[PDB]
Amino acid sequence: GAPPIMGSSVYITVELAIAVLAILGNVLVCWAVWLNSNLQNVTNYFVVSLAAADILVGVLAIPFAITISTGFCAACHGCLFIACFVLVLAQSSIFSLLAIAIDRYIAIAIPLRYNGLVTGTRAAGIIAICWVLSFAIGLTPMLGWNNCGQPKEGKAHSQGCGEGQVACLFEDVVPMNYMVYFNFFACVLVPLLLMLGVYLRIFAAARRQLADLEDNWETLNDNLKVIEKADNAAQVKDALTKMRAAALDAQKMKDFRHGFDILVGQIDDALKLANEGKVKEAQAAAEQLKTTRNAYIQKYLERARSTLQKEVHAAKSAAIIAGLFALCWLPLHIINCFTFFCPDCSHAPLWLMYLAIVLAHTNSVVNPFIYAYRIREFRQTFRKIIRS
Ligand SMILES: CC(C)CCC[C@@H](C)[C@H]1CC[C@H]2[C@H]3CC=C4C[C@@H](O)CC[C@]4(C)[C@@H]3CC[C@]12C
Ligand SMILES: CC(C)CCC[C@@H](C)[C@H]1CC[C@H]2[C@H]3CC=C4C[C@@H](O)CC[C@]4(C)[C@@H]3CC[C@]12C
Ligand SMILES: CC(C)CCC[C@@H](C)[C@H]1CC[C@H]2[C@H]3CC=C4C[C@@H](O)CC[C@]4(C)[C@@H]3CC[C@]12C
Ligand SMILES: CCCCCCCC/C=C\CCCCCCCC(=O)OC[C@H](O)CO
Ligand SMILES: Nc1nc(NCCc2ccc(O)cc2)nc2nc(-c3ccco3)nn12
Ligand SMILES: CCCCCCCC/C=C\CCCCCCCC(=O)O
Repeated sequence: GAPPIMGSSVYITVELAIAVLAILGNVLVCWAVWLNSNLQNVTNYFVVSLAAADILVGVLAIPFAITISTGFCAACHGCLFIACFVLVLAQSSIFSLLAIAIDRYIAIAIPLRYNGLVTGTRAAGIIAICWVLSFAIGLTPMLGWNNCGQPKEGKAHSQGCGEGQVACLFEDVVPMNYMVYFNFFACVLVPLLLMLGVYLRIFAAARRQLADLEDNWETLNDNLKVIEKADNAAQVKDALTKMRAAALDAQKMKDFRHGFDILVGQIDDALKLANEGKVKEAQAAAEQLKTTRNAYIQKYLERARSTLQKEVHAAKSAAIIAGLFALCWLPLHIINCFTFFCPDCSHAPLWLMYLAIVLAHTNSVVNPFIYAYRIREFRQTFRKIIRS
């Protein structure tokens, strides 16, 4: 048996390394948002919320993890706080991730109302509630759902703890049914599945809005080709009737309104010519539609197409952040599941336990790199602060 202090030294060094990067990179996220007013959205108030969570992983949770791993003697309820605080920060991150996803769904589904419905004063109120909830969920073991009432007292006498003290060890004070049923299933897993559903709807609503754009556009010019080589006023009538409905449908800030005002007006004129039975001047009236289409309607088709692609790109960035949360945190939860559901199994070896803790802490480093690579306003603000 190698002296514990040697493997301890690898663990502590790595933890300290991670804390440094967690703090630095996430202090940069918060500086960027404060400086650049382009970055002050309700979306970014939640990303600053989870940057705060990540900062406190490095300043508090990682120091707590280092000391919990020693088994130091302590009063059991003080042990519980050291051991559970990180669950507060984990829960806060889940709420922030959930909020961002809901915000990005509102953005894409009802852009009309978004600015009305979502505002930075209520966002701040939502964030405070979420932290309070996060202390409640994460510090529930201290309200009585703990193992303090039954100390492993042979382990306490071996390390020579004083009376009322335990050897502070996570799986000794925190019950595993809390961790698996209440923490993992209800408080982590259920919210993640909800996130998964929100993102599914977002990509669905963007995909079928693009289809509706391209449908209305193809409806516009096929009707035109029908008008073109028509026979009577009755068929010209139909293919402008389908154009105008498609115009009003596609319509749903000043040069855009012109473009359609001319378009439906041009249609409307060809319509009455058709009704009065003059076919070929109804045709001729309908092909300067072609002029308005090229000068106006397709710059609308294109910049609307350009904006949906930005919103999907922004929603895929947010999705990556949530996915990396799940990746970094699931192994620990899965190991607790084995520990709890299979008492016939050998406990996961100690080195794997610490690999899983280290991997969960690593999540506190990744997000700043995700912003810098994937959202240009963040990346250029990062550059501006760094060089200055
Ligand atoms: C705002 C920030 C800077 C303050 C951080 C407060 C932390 C470091 C404080 C608050 C509660 C503290 C202790 C709570 C009670 C106990 C039980 C005792 O037997 C050993 C010390 C121990 C385990 C704690 C030590 C650290 C402690 C956790
Ligand atoms: C990418 C992420 C989400 C998947 C992570 C899969 C990991 C966490 C899975 C894969 C294989 C797993 C277990 C394989 C079998 C053993 C031996 C058993 O006595 C304790 C659990 C233990 C030690 C494993 C626990 C963790 C386990 C390592
Ligand atoms: C990954 C997301 C989508 C769902 C999480 C699935 C979890 C709950 C699933 C995946 C693998 C599962 C089990 C793998 C095999 C065993 C050994 C058995 O003796 C007790 C159940 C146990 C220990 C697992 C229980 C929980 C289990 C870990
Ligand atoms: C805002 C920024 C401020 C930064 C804040 C720094 C965070 C505190 C660091 C580590 C806390 C862990 C300390 C707990 C270790 C206590 C050990 C102990 O209690 O020794 C008792 C002995 O074993 C017999 O009782
Ligand atoms: N099971 C567990 N253990 C620990 N630390 C104890 C690692 C260990 C496990 C067994 C042992 O005999 C000595 C040490 N931290 C832990 N953190 C979590 C956790 C936090 C959030 C989700 O899981 N689980 N967890
Ligand atoms: C920006 C400020 C960050 C504050 C971090 C403070 C650094 C402390 C580092 C690790 C503390 C580990 C304490 C060791 C536990 C006690 C040992 C024992 O009781 O046996």
